Amino acid sequence: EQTERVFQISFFNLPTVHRIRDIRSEKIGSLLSISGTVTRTSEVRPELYKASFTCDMCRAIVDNVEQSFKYTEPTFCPNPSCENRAFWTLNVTRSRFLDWQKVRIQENANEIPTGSMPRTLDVILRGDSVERAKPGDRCKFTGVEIVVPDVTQLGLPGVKPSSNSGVTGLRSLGVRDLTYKISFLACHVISIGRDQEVFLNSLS
Amino acid sequence: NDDDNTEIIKSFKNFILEFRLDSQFIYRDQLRNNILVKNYSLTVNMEHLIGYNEDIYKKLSDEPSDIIPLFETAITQVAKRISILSRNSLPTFQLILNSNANQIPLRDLDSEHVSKIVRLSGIIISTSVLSSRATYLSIMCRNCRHTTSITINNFNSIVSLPRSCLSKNCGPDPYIIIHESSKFIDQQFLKLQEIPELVPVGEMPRNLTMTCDRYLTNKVIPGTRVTIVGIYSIYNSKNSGVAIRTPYIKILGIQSDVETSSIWNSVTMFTEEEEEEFLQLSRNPKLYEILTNSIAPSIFGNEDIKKAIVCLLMGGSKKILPDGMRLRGDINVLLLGDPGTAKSQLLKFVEKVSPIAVYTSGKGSSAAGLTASVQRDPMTREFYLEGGAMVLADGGVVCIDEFDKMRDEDRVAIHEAMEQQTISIAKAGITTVLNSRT
Amino acid sequence: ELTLESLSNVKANSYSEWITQPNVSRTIARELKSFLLEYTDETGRSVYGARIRTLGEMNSESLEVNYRHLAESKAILALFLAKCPEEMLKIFDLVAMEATELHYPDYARIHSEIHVRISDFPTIYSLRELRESNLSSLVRVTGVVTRRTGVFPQLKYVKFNCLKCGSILGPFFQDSNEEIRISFCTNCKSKGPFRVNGEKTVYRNYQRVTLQEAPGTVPPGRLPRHREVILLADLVDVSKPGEEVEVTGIYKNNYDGNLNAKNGFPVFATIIEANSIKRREGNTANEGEEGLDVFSWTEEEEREFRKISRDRGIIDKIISSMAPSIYGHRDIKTAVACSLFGGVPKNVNGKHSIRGDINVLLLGDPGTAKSQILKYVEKTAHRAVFATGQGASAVGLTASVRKDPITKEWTLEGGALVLADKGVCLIDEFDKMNDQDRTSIHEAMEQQSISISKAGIVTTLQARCSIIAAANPNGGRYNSTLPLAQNVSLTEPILSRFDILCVVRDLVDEEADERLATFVVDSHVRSHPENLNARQRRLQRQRKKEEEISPIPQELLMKYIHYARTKIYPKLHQMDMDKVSRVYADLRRESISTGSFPITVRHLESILRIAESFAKMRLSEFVSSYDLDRAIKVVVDSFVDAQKVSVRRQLRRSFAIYTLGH
Amino acid sequence: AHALSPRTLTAQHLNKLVSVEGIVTKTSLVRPKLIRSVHYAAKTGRFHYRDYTDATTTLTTRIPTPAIYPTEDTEGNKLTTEYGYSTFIDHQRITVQEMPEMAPAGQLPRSIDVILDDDLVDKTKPGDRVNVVGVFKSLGAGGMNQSNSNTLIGFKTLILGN
DNA sequence: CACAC
DNA sequence: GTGTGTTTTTTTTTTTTTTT
Ligand SMILES: Nc1ncnc2c1ncn2[C@@H]1O[C@H](COP(=O)(O)OP(=O)(O)OP(O)(O)=S)[C@@H](O)[C@H]1O
Ligand SMILES: Nc1ncnc2c1ncn2[C@@H]1O[C@H](COP(=O)(O)OP(=O)(O)O)[C@@H](O)[C@H]1O
Ligand SMILES: [Mg+2]
Ligand SMILES: [Mg+2]
Ligand SMILES: [Zn+2]
Ligand SMILES: [Zn+2]
Ligand SMILES: [Zn+2]
Repeated sequence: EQTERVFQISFFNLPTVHRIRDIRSEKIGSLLSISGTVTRTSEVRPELYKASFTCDMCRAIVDNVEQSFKYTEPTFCPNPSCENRAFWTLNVTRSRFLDWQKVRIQENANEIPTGSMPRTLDVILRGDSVERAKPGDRCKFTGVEIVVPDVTQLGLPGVKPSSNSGVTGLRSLGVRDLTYKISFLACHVISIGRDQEVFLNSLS
Repeated sequence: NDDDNTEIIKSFKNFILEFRLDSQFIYRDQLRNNILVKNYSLTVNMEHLIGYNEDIYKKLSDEPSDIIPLFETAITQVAKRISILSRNSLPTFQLILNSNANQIPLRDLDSEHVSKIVRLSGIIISTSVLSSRATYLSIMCRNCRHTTSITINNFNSIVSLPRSCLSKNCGPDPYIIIHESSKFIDQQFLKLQEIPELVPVGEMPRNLTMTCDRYLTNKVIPGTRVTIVGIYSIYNSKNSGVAIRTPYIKILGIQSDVETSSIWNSVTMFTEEEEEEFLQLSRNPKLYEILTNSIAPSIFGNEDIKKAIVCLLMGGSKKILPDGMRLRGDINVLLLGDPGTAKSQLLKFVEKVSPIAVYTSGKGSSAAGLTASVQRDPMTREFYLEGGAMVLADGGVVCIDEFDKMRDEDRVAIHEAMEQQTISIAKAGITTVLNSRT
Repeated sequence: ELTLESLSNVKANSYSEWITQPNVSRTIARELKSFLLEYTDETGRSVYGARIRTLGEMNSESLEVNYRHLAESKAILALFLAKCPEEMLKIFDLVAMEATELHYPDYARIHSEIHVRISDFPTIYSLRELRESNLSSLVRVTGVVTRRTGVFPQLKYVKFNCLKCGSILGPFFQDSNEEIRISFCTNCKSKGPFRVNGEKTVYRNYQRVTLQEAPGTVPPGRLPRHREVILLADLVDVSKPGEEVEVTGIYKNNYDGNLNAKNGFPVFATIIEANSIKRREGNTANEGEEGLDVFSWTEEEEREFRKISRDRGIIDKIISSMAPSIYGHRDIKTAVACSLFGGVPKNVNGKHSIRGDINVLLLGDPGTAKSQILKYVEKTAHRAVFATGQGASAVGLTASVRKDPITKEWTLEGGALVLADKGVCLIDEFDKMNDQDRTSIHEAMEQQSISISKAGIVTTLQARCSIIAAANPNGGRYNSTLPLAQNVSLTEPILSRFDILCVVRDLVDEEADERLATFVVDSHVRSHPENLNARQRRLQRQRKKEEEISPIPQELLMKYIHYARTKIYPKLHQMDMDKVSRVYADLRRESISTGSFPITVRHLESILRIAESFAKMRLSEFVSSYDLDRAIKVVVDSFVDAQKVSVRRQLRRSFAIYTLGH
Repeated sequence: AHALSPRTLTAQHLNKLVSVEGIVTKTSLVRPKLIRSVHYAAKTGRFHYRDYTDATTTLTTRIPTPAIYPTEDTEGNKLTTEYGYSTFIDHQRITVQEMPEMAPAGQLPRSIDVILDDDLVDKTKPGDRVNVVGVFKSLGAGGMNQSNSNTLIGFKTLILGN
């Protein structure tokens, strides 16, 4: 029952702590320590991490398929006898999954200028960092500021693109444009807002 | 398949032409009489078919949806043989079945029984308007103008336009309906509710959709208790799991007890024997006492109350003057007194005995739910009126228990209708004055 | 030829692939056959052989196999089941079908297949603690039913027919999670439209229930989570909407484009395939019990019920065991037992219907364990629904209509009395809610029906409830010198429905105080948490503590109550109408003359109802003379205690001629 | 027997001229529609007309026209749509329901859709009692298009008022 | 339906 | 050349329900 151990590196205690107002897209692909008040949290769902597909004929197994924001699947069968460019059956048992949650944070009350609406943001939590930031608790997140394109424009087997500057011209796009949305991906979060023998052992 | 179809058709034709109990060809005579009054239908009793030949009944019960159209074709051929001198344009007849099989409870209908014959009971709660299903369909080829005809069985298997020209390619959809030459029949959608005495404990009643056809359309009205013998069929509605299928019933027989739409279509559906029995009963000098004793026998005493109930159930005679205003013929009776005097029992008995009767609770009653409710159509986004409780009792009686628990804004809404026998609604752009002679 | 130890040391990398090995499959089949035929408990009988007997007899098609039994003997089978249930469900179902064939030859006619409902799963979860590691494995989550679709027939063996060339496709097994995919046709590689064959196709029942995190287990101030469970054939329509239940099943997942589009990640949506169900609504204080049905009684249990029924004095022992933790108040205990067993609802020719449920009202000073009595009743009865004071509105008691958020139409959902149908409804602080809410239950407690005529929805529900209410006398204290109506705020019609009315007075008597305080302290010491493995040792300690106070075990008393309610229909053939008629006439005579208690025909029917309950609690199918005299004495005593003390002595003197013998 | 009411208008009267009495309840907005488009070719000085037919316009069934103005002649000549010379007709769609007073006990009034065209538009308003004489025509596909093979939806039925 | 992907 | 994809809507107005 060998189980490939994936690891989740948790960075914390960065020299600087930004905020929603301090968000700048030029910091994409970098580590920050955003602190904000949690207002809304999603559920704990399993998200595909390392896909493991099987081609419909000749049964060749494609494993360790990297997954982007889309539902990407392998496009070529490694066995040069299988005609498969879009037809596969994902081996649900063999594929790797991650516990995943989408939390919603907003600007802290003290950081709000008078009259201005407090600004919100969406953060992605994975692994043990899930369910550690309940709504109402101001938490000091930390991780990477990423951007999610609109996967509807990217093209999906089940959905279609739906209808202020969008870029276009990709091979996979064709004629439609692509829009982007800033999000955070946290590797660590901290909120900043029984037998006798058990108590003795848990006591210094 | 054609040979088997011909075999079954000929067997059914022989059954029709030969079946008889004692010197009277019952089905031949019934078919002739139905043709005489332009009633192109036939009520076939199940025990008769079973007794004639068990093999035919087994073949019918195995795949009714395919056997029945052949039976209808045989009926049409028999009608042509024994109602028109050889050497047309006669519509295909509609089959009606009557059985005595065990009535399966409505909630007992399950993944099995699909495409079988099912007998059950219920109460009608909704009767949609009559739509039209095509039987003869004249069709025209789009490019090469090759006109043909299609015959539709209306028995869905589990049909579309042909996907080829059939005699240049003309496209994969080369056919258009010729409306002025096609033939159509009426179809009605009913919604049945399971019997309240048969619901599970702590369970809301289960609804079920079904479809009438032709001579079975407009046979009953909502609020009536009926029994249906039909086919438990399946259709896929595109409106939330995977491979889910909507169940329903295709009707093949109705057995009501409160007659057809209206009060026997506002006319006498009374056979001669029962009419003569009614006349004989009317000549009884002690008929008043017999009726009084027949009102709530389990309730001791209360003779004057029983006589007043008899008067109410009879009611006066409606008068319509030439000048325009009318005089109602209903009686309004209130029963006050100490609790535990079987007043609620009397109202329940009245609701039980009255041909048209709606029993309502005082607290569980709203003005919009008693006469008419303005509701927005989910699909068409349009407002429409849905009849209230007292409207369903039109031409009958409403037994309102806990009359002291009328909401003062709800009690007043009945003042017009209990006297004028009319309901005026001016809501959501709808201005109507319906009749409620209750 | 593989051993159980050979099952223990896995060879294939994944457990499911290990199970797919044919020799492993045959070995597991034979081992499960042996486990079914030979599993023996402490009493020595083979449980599963009798289970197959019952499965055949009632044609249940479902074999409820406890997880604990399979864990204790041949444990690696239970470990595999908790890890890879998907294939062994099929294999164990086939083995159960073969065993049924052994007991019941050619059982395949009645049921082609058999299912298995695994019970008592150890790892209980919640809709907040689920993680991806639980995929393709059994869980025992707990939740409240929120939505429940209809019983849809669903494709089992789809046999498509090719449109281009072919005419038959293989009977693919519909997963019931994702739509069946055909891809390139087998007859020809070209792709085209497909549709099923109506000749050879079979269907299974399908229901789409939605469990939500229970309000009890949700941390306060936090939103509750929800997950969806599919009920397959033979499992549909088992839990009503709004019911709190425990579901054991597989935690599967599938892909949908909508979720990926909404969240922007290749995330799947989880889903639960039901395997067994236990309703836990109304028995949240009944933990420590085994089996999916607590009120379920075995054949030996029914035999024990019959044996103890023939015992004389069983009525008194049952009465004393109503409130073992509550000292004294024997009349209240008797009334509670009568309402619990209840009478037979008469229905004359389908025209006249007679209520067969007993409604009891307890008026008494605070701190008299009336609330504790109601809590015991809620924990005790088969179907119990508890509501308190203003915390229950008029519509929430019986029924309410609402516009459907998804389909946009009015639909009716039952209230408290609907969920308590053919059960019991308890009303704490019956004097403290709104009178307009209190009047909404007249039809419910007398006609045993709920009529709704609102928003174009007109119907008549049925609520065969047994109303038990608790109130507080005016000013918080009961003035015995005054008539009962003056000590209450309620009217006659609400007083009339209640068959039995018990008045509790808080006096100061040194002997009574001594005994009550001693009993309470003894119970509290007995109730102290600090007061051959751990399980049966704990059970023995609990039985030791119970036998001090309970003449009959409560876990057996509740089964006996359920059995008597569902299988005893006593008849009143052996009785004397003269005594009952005279008693009713005298009751009305003393009520009209210097009296305020309403004595109506409902009250006369109450005597027969209480006699029927007395016959029920002895499992008697005919109301004996003792069952009638006891009911008459109870009724006359309840009437007398409802009168002022000034005329109470004279009324008791008049009534003494009717309670002869006791 | 052709003097009927919306309740009694059974399917047997399709393609038959009937007279129905009722109350006007809903009236759609007056909307003109094309029946004939006129185009001018500014390379030959010629006028080309194209007649447009619809199931709701002509009684006899004909191939529906895609309602596209031909901007080019057959001989590669650009055509300009000549409004004013093209032909449009006023169209309306009203709802006629039976009398509430002859509505049978326990039933609400039923309604049918009528298509007034050309002169008949705006000749009636909601709340008016009326008797219309016209053809009981049927429209729609009623499924039968592989979109609804087993689904039991019927056909669109209405009256072309004369 | 039909023009654009 | 075979087969798609739109256009495509949740307002205002009733009715109910809990608080107020
Ligand atoms: N004269 C009578 N004969 C027979 N049964 C009677 C008589 N009077 C009362 N009853 C019984 O007493 C009970 C009365 O219950 P209900 O009819 O529901 O209440 P009610 O008499 O209408 O008065 P309410 O509704 O409380 S104001 C029923 O069980 C009747 O059978
Ligand atoms: N007869 C009794 N025997 C044992 N305990 C009692 C008795 N009467 C009252 N109590 C105790 O009093 C406490 C409170 O009673 P409570 O349910 O508030 O009475 P009430 O419902 O009349 O207000 C309970 O914990 C119960 O144990
Ligand atoms: Mg009553
Ligand atoms: Mg209390
Ligand atoms: Zn391959
Ligand atoms: Zn052609
Ligand atoms: Zn093929």
